[PDB]
Amino acid sequence: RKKVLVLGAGYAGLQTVTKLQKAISTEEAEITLINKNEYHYEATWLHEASAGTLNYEDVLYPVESVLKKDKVNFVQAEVTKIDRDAKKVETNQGIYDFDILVVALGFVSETFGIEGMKDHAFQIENVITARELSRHIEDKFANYAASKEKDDNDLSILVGGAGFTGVSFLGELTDRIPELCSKYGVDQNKVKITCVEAAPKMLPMFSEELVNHAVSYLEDRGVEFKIATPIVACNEKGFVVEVDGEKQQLNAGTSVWAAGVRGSKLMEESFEGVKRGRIVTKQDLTINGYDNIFVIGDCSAFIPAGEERPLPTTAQIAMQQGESVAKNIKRILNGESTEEFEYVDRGTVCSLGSHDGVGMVFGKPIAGKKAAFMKKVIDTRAVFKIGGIGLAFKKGKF
Ligand SMILES: Cc1cc2nc3c(=O)[nH]c(=O)nc-3n(C[C@H](O)[C@H](O)[C@H](O)COP(=O)(O)OP(=O)(O)OC[C@H]3O[C@@H](n4cnc5c(N)ncnc54)[C@H](O)[C@@H]3O)c2cc1C
Repeated sequence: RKKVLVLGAGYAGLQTVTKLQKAISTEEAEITLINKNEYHYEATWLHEASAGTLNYEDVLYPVESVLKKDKVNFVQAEVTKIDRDAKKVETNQGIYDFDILVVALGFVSETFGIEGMKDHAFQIENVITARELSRHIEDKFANYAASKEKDDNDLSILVGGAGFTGVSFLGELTDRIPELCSKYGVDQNKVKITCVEAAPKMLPMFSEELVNHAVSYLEDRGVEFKIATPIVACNEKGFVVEVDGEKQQLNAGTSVWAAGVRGSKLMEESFEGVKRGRIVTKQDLTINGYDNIFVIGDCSAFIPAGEERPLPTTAQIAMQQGESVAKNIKRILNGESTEEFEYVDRGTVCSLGSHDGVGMVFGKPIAGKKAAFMKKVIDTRAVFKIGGIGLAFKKGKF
């Protein structure tokens, strides 16, 4: 009975387990799933939980509810060390041995060595960061309303990055901010929402026509964009940016970083050839020198056969990688060879509030209500693909 140890119960990790548990026999292998929290959270919905347009409990479900418990041991613990050669994983709740390992430990914020960006800004990482940020935003409207002398800077919000995560967040803020203005007695004209992006283009994965749609939607709803503008620091007051190479202080009571992510810090400590918590895997999703270790999700850099650059970090690729790993573990267990991973680009949608969005679905571009609808299908399909129709019914977007 070989030991299959899965690290992380995210999109990649939990998908590997819920597929594998259907395939193997109790005599074939023993599965162990280690996760920090008792729940699985929908990281792709953290823009809503962070803005406060959704209750945090709606973006998560208990891990054990989708497990076949005669085949999987759920361990709630934090992975502290991974010994690739000794075949051991240390946690705050004990050491666990392995025959096969699946590293699916996800991502964390990456601030590109920008001084004060982790300390003085709120990140978009998990349910705990989301809860802290939505409460902070509302507390700023509440404290503003409470003060006799009103500082309109308490209501100024800075968002670092105009990519997928940045735009999704701005979209939720445009639904939330009017509601808080009305509740706390504030005029919307006093609220300032500024998106700063160092790159020369916003949402670089989409057409100019789709980006023009996103920009017009957010600009009409009070967002100002400062693109191709580097963020050289973050302090108590807000961000320090360069404009024509001249440092300028931008003030804001809330500074949110959404411009970069990296794989788990455990990656550099545990494996060789790691660049910002990502490891370039072999085509079957194993790592160089270890036919018994798989690294998937945001901890991986899968370069497709014909190409040179790795595919981007997404929950879509993560889930597809987990389905691959589950089949290849069964093949390994039965003395068979592994098959290569082939990513199927079904397209995606960046939300723009509750009733809008920009995306590519079936290879054709989509916007507005059709995008909002398809975003609910993609989000509900991801609950379905891990836990089935009942969980999709209970926790989906329909
Ligand atoms: C707001 C937002 C919107 C996004 N929208 C999209 C979208 O529309 N489509 C899309 O495809 N992608 C989207 N993404 C990207 C997507 O969320 C990630 O690529 C995805 O989360 C990667 O899944 P994963 O399994 O690798 O990691 P994760 O989702 O990060 O899960 C890792 C799990 O491991 C646990 N863990 C981490 N470290 C430890 C440790 N040391 N010990 C134990 N447990 C640990 C975590 O608690 C978590 O349960 C978005 C991301 C964000 C933040």
